Amino acid sequence: DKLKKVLDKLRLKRKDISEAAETVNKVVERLLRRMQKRESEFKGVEQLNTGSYYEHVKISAPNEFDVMFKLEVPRIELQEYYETGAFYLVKFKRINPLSHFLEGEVLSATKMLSKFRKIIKEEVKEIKDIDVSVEKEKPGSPAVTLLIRNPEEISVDIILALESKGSWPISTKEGLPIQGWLGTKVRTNLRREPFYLVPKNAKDGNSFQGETWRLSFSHTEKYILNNHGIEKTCCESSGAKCCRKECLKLMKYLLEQLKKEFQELDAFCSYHVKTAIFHMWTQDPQDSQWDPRNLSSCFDKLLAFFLECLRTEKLDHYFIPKFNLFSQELIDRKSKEFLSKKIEYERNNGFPIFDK
Amino acid sequence: DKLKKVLDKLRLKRKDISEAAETVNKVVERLLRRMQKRESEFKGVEQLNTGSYYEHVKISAPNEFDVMFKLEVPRIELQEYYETGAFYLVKFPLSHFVLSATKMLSKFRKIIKEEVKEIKDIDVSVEKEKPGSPAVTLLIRNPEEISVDIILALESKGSWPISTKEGLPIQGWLGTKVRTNLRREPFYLVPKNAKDGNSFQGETWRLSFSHTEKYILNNHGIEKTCCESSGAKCCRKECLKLMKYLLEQLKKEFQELDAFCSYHVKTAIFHMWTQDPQDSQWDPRNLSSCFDKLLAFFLECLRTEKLDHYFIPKFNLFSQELIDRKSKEFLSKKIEYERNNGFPIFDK
DNA sequence: ATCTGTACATGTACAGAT
DNA sequence: ATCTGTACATGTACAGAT
DNA sequence: ATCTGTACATGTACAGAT
DNA sequence: ATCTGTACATGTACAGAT
Ligand SMILES: Nc1ncnc2c1ncn2[C@@H]1O[C@H](COP(=O)(O)OP(=O)(O)OP(=O)(O)O)[C@@H](O)[C@H]1O
Ligand SMILES: Nc1ncnc2c1ncn2[C@@H]1O[C@H](COP(=O)(O)OP(=O)(O)OP(=O)(O)O)[C@@H](O)[C@H]1O
Ligand SMILES: [Mn+2]
Ligand SMILES: [Mn+2]
Ligand SMILES: [Mn+2]
Ligand SMILES: [Mn+2]
Ligand SMILES: [Zn+2]
Ligand SMILES: [Zn+2]
Repeated sequence: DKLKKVLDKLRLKRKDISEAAETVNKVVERLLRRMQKRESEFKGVEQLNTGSYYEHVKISAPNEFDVMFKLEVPRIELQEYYETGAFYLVKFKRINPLSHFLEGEVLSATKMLSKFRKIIKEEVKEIKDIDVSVEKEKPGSPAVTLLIRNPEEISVDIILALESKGSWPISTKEGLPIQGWLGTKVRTNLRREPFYLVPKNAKDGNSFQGETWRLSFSHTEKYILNNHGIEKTCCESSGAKCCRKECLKLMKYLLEQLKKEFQELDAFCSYHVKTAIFHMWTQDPQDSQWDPRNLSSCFDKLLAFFLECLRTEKLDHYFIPKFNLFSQELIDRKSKEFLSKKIEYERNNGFPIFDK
Repeated sequence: DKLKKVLDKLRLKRKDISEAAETVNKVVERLLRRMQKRESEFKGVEQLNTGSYYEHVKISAPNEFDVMFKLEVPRIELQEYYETGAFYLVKFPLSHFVLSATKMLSKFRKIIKEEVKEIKDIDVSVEKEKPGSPAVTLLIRNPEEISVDIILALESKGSWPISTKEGLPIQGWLGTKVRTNLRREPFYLVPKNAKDGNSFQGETWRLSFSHTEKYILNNHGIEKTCCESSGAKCCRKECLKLMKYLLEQLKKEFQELDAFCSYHVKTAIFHMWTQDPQDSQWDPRNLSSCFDKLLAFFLECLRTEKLDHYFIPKFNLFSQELIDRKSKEFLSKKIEYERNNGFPIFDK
């Protein structure tokens, strides 16, 4: 009940969806068209809509959209970066529009993102009917973020991605453990889909900085979010409703509200909660462990699980098991203890941050 | 217990499967080769394996195989023939054939018979034509008898015909998403060439959904993991095997049952699977109850003379027009007898 | 004349609105 | 409950190119 | 336009364990 | 008797090479 009313506050309004999507699609369509001009290295690039808005778990307002501009790259050869499992160098053994980004067979990610960025910036400059500008580059982002003032503020991340149709890198062999939940045929079919590489684009001063790419499974996450049940009819017009997505929304909202107040939580991001709930859905595969009538305890058990991840410094990437998103290397112990105490506080005082 | 030991004798043998498949594959591949590489009206025909063997519900022996040679055709007007639902005339390479099914099947048939004449490493002949069958049937012996149906099919990529709009009622079982996607696949047309002497029979085709039925057979649970290595086994397929066996044994013994076929059993269990969607209603521990409710369902179909095509709901496979009342009363008696006496026919 | 990248045309699951 | 906008998968038309 | 290579589904067969 | 784990077998989707 208390959580039904939060979900009501979190629910997007069709009026807002409608106006936000009309502008967002106008801009994206025009950027996609510019990428296909004859002399553009990005000709043939294709659009893939991803992220919470297209998974139907975007909360509060429709003000942040994510879209991949993906470019098929055949004859690709990968070299894992330092056994990290998620980061790779991308080699061409064959010698191509991607000429100008090569560095002796090694494909520079920052060179290709820069040219991509400049093209977008020019196309945005020629837009005169909507108030849209290109956000200052953020280190660690693979995105070119548009800031739209459809009066209200809207963010669109244009994510540059390489598309490889070969089999997935062996670092994922043990990843995606959906056999007991969505099953082996789903897993086999999912792993026949392409995998994606986006720029790491850190400026950490480490070797190979501007040539490191990072695996992306947004496409696979979108499928899972929209086909999330062990029963084929879960949340369908002739099936039973589950509360899997509602739990994701509540958890997203807890992290959003806290991050809004506390800059101690800057290392945390919504993908951490998304990852945590993929493990909980794997742990509790049956749709009856996500009955809408048990939203309270379903939310509670996800918090307990997240808390255990924080305290034990262990949140395995769902697709790359050997990659710990909560290792010391990425997030301070003190950053994790701070969030634990804040989560424990909300959990045991009626979630006062939901009332803000 | 009794039903387990029957399923054990119905189970195909891994060696028998290997020897028959490599010979069937030899013949089918050579036939397929001739239809395009040699420039004929069917250049571009593609192979689709169908039916009980490829659905893994073949019983007793790997002695019968069904293959579609499907051919893509665009802008084919589907005029439904006098509300039958399943039968259509086809209008607008294939210049030499209204697209007459009889004229196109006969050339198809002629090509296969020439190729079979040129096969010298396998004992294989072409069965004499059966009016009413869309198949070119091959008889192989190595030395075991194997029969292969080569089914000519037209492939259309448009919306399914309107007579199917209420068909395939899987929404509460496999769901709306599975259904929407299945109906995005092509649909197929195969020859009807009866000798009933009725009106437009020569130029008619019949809808085929063997591709959809294969998917269902192999994606038959309400849970995505049913019958997978990390899910629970159900007994849906074993019930189909048991009802197929009961009919096959009854048909061998009674000529009165010549108008029944295994596709009747297949259709009835599709309705049962829809009536009883939950995998737990097909637990292996309830094999007996499950088989019995299928029997009772099949008997109610006979009693009401009503067995709708799973994809074409206005097409009654049990209409008087197709099976006499007495044939259905006869079958009701034989099934009721086997049922009420522990199935003596299963022990022979 | 035919070919074909682009974009319209069709259908419906999802979920907000009433 | 029904009505209804967006997203998206796949079929098809055709201005402009060959 | 054709065909092999790959991965893992669907099966059968059976020893050891329960 | 069933369950489990390994071996053995064929069928099928599709990437990539020719
Ligand atoms: N650190 C990351 N590692 C891997 N994939 C990520 C990461 N951050 C984001 N992604 C991918 O990019 C998508 C979009 O990122 P974003 O941060 O917008 O979150 P979201 O899932 O869309 O949710 P929200 O924007 O509502 O907070 C994610 O859904 C995920 O697929
Ligand atoms: N009357 C029919 N109407 C529609 N489709 C049919 C009909 N008869 C057969 N088929 C299709 O053709 C396939 C081959 O039919 P066939 O008679 O060989 O039986 P089967 O299902 O393969 O089983 P079995 O041969 O083991 O008895 C069927 O599985 C079905 O898809
Ligand atoms: Mn987002
Ligand atoms: Mn984003
Ligand atoms: Mn058959
Ligand atoms: Mn047959
Ligand atoms: Zn659900
Ligand atoms: Zn099953």
